[PDB]
Amino acid sequence: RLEKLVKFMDENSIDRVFIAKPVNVYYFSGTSPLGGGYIIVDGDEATLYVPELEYEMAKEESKLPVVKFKKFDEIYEILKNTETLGIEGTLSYSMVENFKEKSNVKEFKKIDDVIKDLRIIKTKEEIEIIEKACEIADKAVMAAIEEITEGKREREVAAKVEYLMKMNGAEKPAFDTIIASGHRSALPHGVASDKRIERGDLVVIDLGALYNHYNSDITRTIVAQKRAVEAAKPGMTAKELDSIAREIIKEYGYGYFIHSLGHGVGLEIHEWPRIYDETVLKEGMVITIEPGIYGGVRIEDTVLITENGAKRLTKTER
Amino acid sequence: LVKFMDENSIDRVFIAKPVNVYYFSGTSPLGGGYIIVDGDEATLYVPELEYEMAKEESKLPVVKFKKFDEIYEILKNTETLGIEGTLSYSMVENFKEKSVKEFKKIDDVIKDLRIIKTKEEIEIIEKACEIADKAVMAAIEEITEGKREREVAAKVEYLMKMNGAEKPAFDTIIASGHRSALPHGVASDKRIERGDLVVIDLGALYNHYNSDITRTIVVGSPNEKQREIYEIVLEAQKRAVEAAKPGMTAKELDSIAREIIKEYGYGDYFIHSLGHGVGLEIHEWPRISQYDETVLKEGMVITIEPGIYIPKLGGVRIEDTVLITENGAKRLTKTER
Ligand SMILES: [Zn+2]
Ligand SMILES: [Zn+2]
Ligand SMILES: [Zn+2]
Ligand SMILES: [Zn+2]
Repeated sequence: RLEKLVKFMDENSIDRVFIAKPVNVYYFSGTSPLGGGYIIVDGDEATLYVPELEYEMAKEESKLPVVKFKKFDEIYEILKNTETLGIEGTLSYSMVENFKEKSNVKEFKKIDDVIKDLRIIKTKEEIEIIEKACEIADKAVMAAIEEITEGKREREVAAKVEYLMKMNGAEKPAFDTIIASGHRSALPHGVASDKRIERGDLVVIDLGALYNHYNSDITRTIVAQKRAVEAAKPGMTAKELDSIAREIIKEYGYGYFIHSLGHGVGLEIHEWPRIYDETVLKEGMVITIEPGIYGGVRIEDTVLITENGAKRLTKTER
Repeated sequence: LVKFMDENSIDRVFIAKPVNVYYFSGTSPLGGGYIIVDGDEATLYVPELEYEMAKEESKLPVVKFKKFDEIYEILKNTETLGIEGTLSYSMVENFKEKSVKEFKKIDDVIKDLRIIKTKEEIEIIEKACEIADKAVMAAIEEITEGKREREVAAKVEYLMKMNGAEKPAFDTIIASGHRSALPHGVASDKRIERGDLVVIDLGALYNHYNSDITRTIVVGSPNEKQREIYEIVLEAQKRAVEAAKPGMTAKELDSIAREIIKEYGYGDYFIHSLGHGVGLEIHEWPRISQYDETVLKEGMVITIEPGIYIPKLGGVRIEDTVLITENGAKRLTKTER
């Protein structure tokens, strides 16, 4: 929503805004050019700037007016003498310095707050896409379980599962597929390796699908989470949600629960909010719920916050 | 880097980009590795649960942290902090508030080091290119009428991983028909039709190093214009590869291919640079373009990839990964053009 961006620009005294992060360029333009895409909001509205190699593709996809540049150096001329330039916190130091030296920009203000507030609430159209990515992720996890046998390498299972996801319409995996067996299960971010699975080992299967620009996330462990999903009644804070699962684990005597309970999922695999965080959970928010004890066990579902509750978008047996 | 720091009055350096962390430490921590150079001594900082693995592999002293916010304390009151140009605005502002009175770029020395590949580096790129070669051959054999572009990409990416690659170097391009007119036409749901030009652009990431190859085919027999454009791109590509040598600038190399395509009347349709550097990243220094004048030197690894793109009709691109040797250039990708 560009209307909310302009409204943010108005009450923070920002003249022009520059957006360069591919995910945010998509969110506001409807297209994401691989070789570079850049939005400038000049007061009232926005336009998409692309290199000539991306012009044709951006033209058929963008809801915004598209103009091509031969040199990136052209953008410094259009933003010349901007008093306050609204930028993403992720914008590189190089680019900031270039705006100061070549465009004579006088001050910079972080536009992160409005992008966070916009992207944190997913529309019905966004939820439909995420549900489809979750369906692909469901199929992939089931395929992984059927493929895990004696002597099989973690990476080989990962490859077949990622092949399955793409054959089912996913652009690519949402992240490096985690398949961790034996002592590797004790590691949370244990990306699949050359190590061979033996009988009696705990195999943590963690994967996601990127489908039509939206992500999914699922973890199953083969050889506490239910209560957290059941408790998420909007109006609740993110910390209070984390408290539920962490309390059960602490009550059993494993309070090993080293990472957070979850994270937001959308155009990126890890986004707002985190489940230290005290954001008020609202309907339309798409989050992850993943408790773990580290031997290693992790159970994770992508969950949608609905009116008076939360529902699982990933549907695989726990 | 230490020499750069002393010359530019840089008290401490902070390196955060994973590829640069790997380049200086010899290890790539799965969570978040960070290098802090204090004068003459470089130290690798890793999350507590990545300490063991980092200690086994790193060529630098390793110190663990529980939280990232500990880094702000270790760079307590450094006047001038040397940073990468890729470092985010948020992080620079964090160093201002939590820790720093001045910031200076260290990009020049990183570029100067990484642009020249060691013999060990070229060996890994060679294997990456062999995998990519096998993938493009598989792609060509896989492409038939009615096949979804994405399905072709799925198969060849699977084959790459089975051949030892960590993952594809970038999102595989299988661009057919009207899609071949788009240089970055990542494989889509589009079904390949008879008479389609099909651009196959892929690469492998193998043991931290990248490869890059493009081949173009026609489904069925090529028509007059398809053959016409193809031969011009082929000529441009061949003549550039033969001309690439030390002493020559990137601009001069780009010009070799650009002048040929312009000669045939397709100058307006060669809508990108001739190529780019390849190493720890798929796109690296130098850029082989009219705007880049870096002198090519021995040990540089670049691509040479001219193209002609006519919208709604299609396009042709042919790309090789090429090493700059003592007296010329050596093709690292070997499949027929
Ligand atoms: Zn996960
Ligand atoms: Zn997750
Ligand atoms: Zn290339
Ligand atoms: Zn390529």
